[PDB]
Amino acid sequence: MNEVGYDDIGGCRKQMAQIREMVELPLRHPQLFKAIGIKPPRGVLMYGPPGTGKTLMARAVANETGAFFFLINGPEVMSKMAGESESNLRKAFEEAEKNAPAIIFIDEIDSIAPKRDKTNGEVERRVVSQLLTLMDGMKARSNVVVIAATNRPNSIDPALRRFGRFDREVDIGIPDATGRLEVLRIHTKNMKLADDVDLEALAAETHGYVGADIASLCSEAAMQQIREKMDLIIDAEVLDSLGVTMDNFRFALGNSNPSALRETVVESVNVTWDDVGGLDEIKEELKETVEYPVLHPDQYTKFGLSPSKGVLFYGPPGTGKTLLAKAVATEVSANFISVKGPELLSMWYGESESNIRDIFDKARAAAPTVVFLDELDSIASDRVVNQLLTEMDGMNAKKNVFVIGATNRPDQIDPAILRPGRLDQLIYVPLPDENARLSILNAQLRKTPLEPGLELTAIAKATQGFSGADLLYIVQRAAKYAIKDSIEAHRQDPVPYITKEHFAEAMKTAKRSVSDAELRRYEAYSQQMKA
Amino acid sequence: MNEVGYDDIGGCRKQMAQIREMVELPLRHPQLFKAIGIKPPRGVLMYGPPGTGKTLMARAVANETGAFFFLINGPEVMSKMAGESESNLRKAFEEAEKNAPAIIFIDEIDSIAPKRDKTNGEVERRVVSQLLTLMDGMKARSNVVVIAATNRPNSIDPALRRFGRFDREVDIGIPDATGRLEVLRIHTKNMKLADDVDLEALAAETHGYVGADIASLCSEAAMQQIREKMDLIIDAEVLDSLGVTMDNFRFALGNSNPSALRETVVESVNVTWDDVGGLDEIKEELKETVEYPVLHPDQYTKFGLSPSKGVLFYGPPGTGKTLLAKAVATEVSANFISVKGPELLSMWYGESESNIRDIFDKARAAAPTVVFLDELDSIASDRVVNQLLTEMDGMNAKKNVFVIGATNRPDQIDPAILRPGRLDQLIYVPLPDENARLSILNAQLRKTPLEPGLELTAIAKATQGFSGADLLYIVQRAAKYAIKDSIEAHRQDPVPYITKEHFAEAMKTAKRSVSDAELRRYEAYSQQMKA
Amino acid sequence: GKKRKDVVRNNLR
Ligand SMILES: Nc1ncnc2c1ncn2[C@@H]1O[C@H](COP(=O)(O)OP(=O)(O)OP(=O)(O)O)[C@@H](O)[C@H]1O
Ligand SMILES: Nc1ncnc2c1ncn2[C@@H]1O[C@H](COP(=O)(O)OP(=O)(O)O)[C@@H](O)[C@H]1O
Ligand SMILES: Nc1ncnc2c1ncn2[C@@H]1O[C@H](COP(=O)(O)OP(=O)(O)O)[C@@H](O)[C@H]1O
Ligand SMILES: Nc1ncnc2c1ncn2[C@@H]1O[C@H](COP(=O)(O)OP(=O)(O)O)[C@@H](O)[C@H]1O
Repeated sequence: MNEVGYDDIGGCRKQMAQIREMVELPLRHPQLFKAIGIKPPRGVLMYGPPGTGKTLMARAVANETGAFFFLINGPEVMSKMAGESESNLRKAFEEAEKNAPAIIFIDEIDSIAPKRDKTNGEVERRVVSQLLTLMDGMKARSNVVVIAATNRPNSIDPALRRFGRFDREVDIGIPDATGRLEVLRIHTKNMKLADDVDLEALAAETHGYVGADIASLCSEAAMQQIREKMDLIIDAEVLDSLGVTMDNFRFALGNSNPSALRETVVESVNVTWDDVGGLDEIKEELKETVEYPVLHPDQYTKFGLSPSKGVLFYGPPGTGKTLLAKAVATEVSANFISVKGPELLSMWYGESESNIRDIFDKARAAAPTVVFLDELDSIASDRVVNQLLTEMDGMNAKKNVFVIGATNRPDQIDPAILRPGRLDQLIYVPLPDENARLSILNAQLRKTPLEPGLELTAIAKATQGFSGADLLYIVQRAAKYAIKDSIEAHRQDPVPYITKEHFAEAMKTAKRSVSDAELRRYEAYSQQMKA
Repeated sequence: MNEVGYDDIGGCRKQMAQIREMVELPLRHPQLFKAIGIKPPRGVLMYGPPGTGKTLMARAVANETGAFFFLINGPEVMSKMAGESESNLRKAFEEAEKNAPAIIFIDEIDSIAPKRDKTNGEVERRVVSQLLTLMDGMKARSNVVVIAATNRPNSIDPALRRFGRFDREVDIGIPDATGRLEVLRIHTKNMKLADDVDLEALAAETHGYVGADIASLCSEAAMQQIREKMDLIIDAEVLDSLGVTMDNFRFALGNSNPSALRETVVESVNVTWDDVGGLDEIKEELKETVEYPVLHPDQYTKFGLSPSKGVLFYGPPGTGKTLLAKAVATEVSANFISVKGPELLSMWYGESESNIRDIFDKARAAAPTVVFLDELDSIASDRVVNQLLTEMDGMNAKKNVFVIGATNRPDQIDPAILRPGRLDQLIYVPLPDENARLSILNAQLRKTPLEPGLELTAIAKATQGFSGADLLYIVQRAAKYAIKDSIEAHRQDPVPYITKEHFAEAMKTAKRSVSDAELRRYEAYSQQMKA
Repeated sequence: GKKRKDVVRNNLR
């Protein structure tokens, strides 16, 4: 069992098709490339978080295309004297050249060709130079395609990304819910799965689960089932009766440690406009700013305009700014990236694995995309401020890259941000509305049963000028009271719904998050700026 | 002296059962795995403090299974390197394959695969690769299993934890009183012990002693006994009279020291609510907060209400912020862990043998667990605060891991720690009242050989303004006076008890360690929080 | 069939 086709992968239709074309056209039909009269592309750099299926995908494409497949590791060939490694590399390239068509899979290229700033040993520079010379020396007629894999795309010598080298980059992010379901189906094609299963529920619950983690979860569930069935002990009645159960999957979920979320990565979004509580004027203003240009580029080009790539939000905390940003990213079918506090503060201190350049380059590669920076004032240090300023000034013409920032203290942040060519667009978050609060409560209570047609108007009219977080805190307090009452009744679900007493108790205990003086100051500042 | 069966292992019944179930089934009963259609796991990694019997447990399980055992030390492989490194591993794997069943047992696997960072070697990289490739290459039918052993679980490349490598982790901690008694009984099988043996008391008093330390203690006791008997010293009459006594064990304890308690380790607890009196409402609230999801997770998940595992205690020092946590851990039957303020300061300076990341990894691997952060405000530290926040955010609420922080100055504790989804729950711990103080005195005095005639009200009334520590100090000073009187009477056991005079003197000579101004400030802050 | 291959179903995968 060492052969796998495209059917053995899931959740990467876009990347799978990209690799398929970019590595089959130069091999299967090189004639058309010369018919147009161009040099077919050679380098292909696929990168992603560890355990996302890079090696498996490369092996699958190589085996399915039926092409000569010379495989080179990373540290294996790197740990040796300069003569030996060069010998190894030259032999690999010569063998690939001699027996065309050939594909070379230089795995873990990062170790071979790291960045010169921190690792400047002459061995690394010599190896990189020979690799570049060999890469440029490949004959156009020869059908050789080089594929490299790495986990930190910005942690390699930039020279390898120039034309005539690993130019075409591919990013393999976390699989989505559909991707997770596909992976689960692929892995669970041999287990004696029981009739009762919730694969869709498992996909919904599993967030930030790379393929490796999903396989580990399936194996753990099978082991748990075996352990449960080991008590009865071989009888064929035991063998046939063996079968995994949804409870096993839940236990495995409870006993696993996903690691994709550790570092900043690209994630999809699905939020929608209706998820917000209203404020249609701000929605339309933001649409004019960000989305309409993408849908009306011809009008802007005719009259003459460029998209204003950047908007800064300010106002009371916990007002749904993140929900608005996710909705905006969803409406353009673009991947979303976020950085929150420590994610950038660690780079500010330097102890981290990803730099601001890394995230910006990932956003560019996965364009179109929206990058959101929370508590942007948390850094207002000088180095990170300068780097952000330079990156923002380095905005592309029509790449649709957008940056959004969250901060309730615009004055403290460096005024350098609010200048032409930067986040000159300022948006204030107003107070929530009664209808907005009622809609938020209903949305948060989609699954929790309550009184049919429960009277929330009294609470809505009692909660005037309260922040969004107050509604959620009140809901949680009422839910805790209801659970306590149900537990007391059972020990001493006859009342699945909840009456007004829980909400009244929460209101008595509940207090506003935004202070009256602070709210007044924010409103006065907003009005002064508007004037 | 090989072929040591399970009899030579005690205090780690759970770990032994796990290893047996995970090793015998792949080898003795693999038909089940093919019946359910999965590749049986191979990757087993057991780690624990030095001298905890890891090698002995591996030897015992291997011998009991009767499978060909092989050992690959760390120093031996690191003492040769060159071309022997890969050849030795390849021949070991071939030998195991051709004599299946077999077990490969590595030692100090960190030395052959240290965790990767700026300080990363180059030689390891190939051996690791070779090892990884061979393990993956082993056929399913081949009854082979690989076991590692490292003192620090988070001191190796997290690559060996990926699916298809060492993923099934096992943690071994300091044995409990039962474990220590079992170890002593196992070792104590040949000494011509005198009838004066109090092994139960030895196990109870010996806290933080690993099996190696216990063996050393037995050796030193035997040395002391022969030292005592040297005078008559060979004639068989002296040899027959040889025999250790409880005094010898006391001497060994006085001349022997532990080697494991200092570092952050996982240990069992047996505290119960009965130990601490008063604050019944706080007890019920904390029970509903923590136990109820554990006791009834199904209802908790049905009625939403995501648990908030960050619970903080604030108030005057010596109010009993550790017994509450120990009781909480005991209720869930979890392995309680504590990290003190000096540990945090050492991490801040960077000259610390461990990191908070390692502590949290240990907590997860030993789940369910209750972690206690003592003197949290002592850091006041931005770097360590950010690291702790990131680690907490990296903890999924589904996992049965709870964290409790202790701080006497909530004012100087960092708002970033108080956000929802974090250490947000706050509780105030005031001084015990008359009933609480009298209960504390009664329970603590149980160990003391007091004299009947204690005055409940007389002792309790004057003790206003005294925390647990002040009462403990008064008791200790009274006992010191009693000891002084007893020794004076002996020199110039008529008094195995303490008269009321000692306690009267101590309480008339007592002081209020807690001032009124700080108590007033604490109550004012509590009222402000309540408002 | 597939896998550049050309009882039969198993052989052709
Ligand atoms: N669709 C999938 N996506 C990702 N992983 C998958 C998928 N299907 C199966 N897997 C499993 O996930 C892992 C993917 O392969 P692998 O572990 O080599 O990934 P990798 O991190 O890219 O590899 P390496 O860094 O060693 O090149 C394997 O365990 C594979 O069995
Ligand atoms: N329609 C809405 N109106 C107001 N508040 C909302 C709405 N929808 C969600 N919220 C609240 O706003 C939160 C998102 O904002 P948040 O990320 O807390 O802001 P900040 O980054 O300033 O802390 C949600 O988690 C919820 O509590
Ligand atoms: N149950 C036990 N747990 C721990 N050590 C034990 C146990 N039983 C015996 N020992 C003895 O304790 C010592 C532990 O050393 P060893 O077994 O080499 O482990 P390590 O490799 O951690 O040093 C040995 O003398 C061993 O025989
Ligand atoms: N309910 C209680 N409240 C306060 N002190 C108590 C209580 N029950 C027992 N004590 C005594 O008070 C001591 C407090 O010690 P410790 O828990 O270390 O205090 P702290 O955590 O406040 O530093 C206990 O060891 C015990 O002797």
